[PDB]
Amino acid sequence: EVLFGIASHFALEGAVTGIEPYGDGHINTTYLVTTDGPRYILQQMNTSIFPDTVNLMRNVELVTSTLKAQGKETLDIVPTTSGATWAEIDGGAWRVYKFIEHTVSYNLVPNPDVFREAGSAFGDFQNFLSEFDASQLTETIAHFHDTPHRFEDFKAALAADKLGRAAACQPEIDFYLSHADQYAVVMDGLRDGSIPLRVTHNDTKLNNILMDATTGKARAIIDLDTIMPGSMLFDFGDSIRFGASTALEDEKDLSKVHFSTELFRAYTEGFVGELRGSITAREAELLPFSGNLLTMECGMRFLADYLEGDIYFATKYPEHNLVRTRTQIKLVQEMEQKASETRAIVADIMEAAR
Repeated sequence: EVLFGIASHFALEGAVTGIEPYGDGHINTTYLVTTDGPRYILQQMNTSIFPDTVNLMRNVELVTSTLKAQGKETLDIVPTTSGATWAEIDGGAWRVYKFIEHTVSYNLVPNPDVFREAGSAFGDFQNFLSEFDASQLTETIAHFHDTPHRFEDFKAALAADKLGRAAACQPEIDFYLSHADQYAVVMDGLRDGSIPLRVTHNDTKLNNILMDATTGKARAIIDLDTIMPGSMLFDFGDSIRFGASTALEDEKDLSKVHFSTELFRAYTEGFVGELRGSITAREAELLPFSGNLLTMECGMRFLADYLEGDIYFATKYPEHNLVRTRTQIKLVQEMEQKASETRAIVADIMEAAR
């Protein structure tokens, strides 16, 4: 009823004939708009998590404009009748994207072939943003993949030990404390130039990768809300984290959790295969370690939350964040033990892409 009124705020190119809820997404509230013609995505943005709508949308407008300029499929913002990229409607923030037709998306990594395609999709994304000045982008979530900053947060949670949970998870604590010298590797490289500042997506889960409904080839990267400056190692590393595991983040059975070199190679094949002309030598040699770093970063965040009474991630039971942190530890250790195999894989893929 009011959804129709909202829709009237935007310069749609067909008469609206329907509006209903759409998607698996958690953070935004998404609606599908049917018209006598093209279809649209209408979103009410999360203003609690993303209070600075102007900066968020500016980031999106900059990145999507650059991709469109080059003829790349991306989120196409449908302006308001007054020409803005989003509209304020009763304290609520709303925006419209053209509906990307004829796609499918995956929730979990179904096999290596689809993972390789995820890799190519983000390698492509990076390739065509290779000349975009990433420093124009504002840091929508401060210090998001600044691992030394996360570790400080973790040490604060540990020192406070408000629930007295520390006593129950010393080996997990000691794991994070003992890896302290490794957390600053990529931030240091960004600061001293050895690592290129690039666009980072920061939510590289497959449900944000649209692939063609018929060919299964990557079509577009969506959900651009967490676009920020950073290293592409932050995105690659996190994709490895969740995607190259044989199990879920919260798998209780640790014998069921492994770092798969087969998935690592697949993602790397697609990614480097699209990014070979741009990726630096420093970046390439840090590909395997980026997996370590972002898994440790995610792992310490889970443990910090457990120690803080689970105030950041949703939980379903009391030891949930602890079970999550333990999968991340198990994965990092297998990453450390397979460093030989992973360095070889990268070197081989780097020459194959030539």
